[PDB]
Amino acid sequence: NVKDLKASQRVCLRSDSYMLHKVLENKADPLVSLMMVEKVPDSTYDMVGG
Amino acid sequence: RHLKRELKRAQEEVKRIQSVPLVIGQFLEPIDQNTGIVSSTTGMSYVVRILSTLDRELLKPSMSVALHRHS
Repeated sequence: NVKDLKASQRVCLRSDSYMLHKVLENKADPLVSLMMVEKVPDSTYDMVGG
Repeated sequence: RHLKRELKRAQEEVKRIQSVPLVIGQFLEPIDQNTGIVSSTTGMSYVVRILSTLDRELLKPSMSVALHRHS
């Protein structure tokens, strides 16, 4: 269906008419990738103490 | 028992598709054990079936791979 498909899902195609076949396991989403390249490690109130 | 001999003989035949010439791709990432994702050195990505009885342990870490030109 076209209901299955939504924002930025990497999709399969069969080269002939390029017919869409299946959604791929992996998604590509832009907001996760900018927070990943800055690189800030998780912290806690116990680490701050001082 | 006679079918163990013919599986050998019938498996020599798929091995004979490997031939000069070949075009080089690079195994990007798996998605199944009977299909994976390659990226040809032509600039095109493809989603192609893997040939039976090949090492599934060595494909996964990005490695060079051979493709048959006309498919």
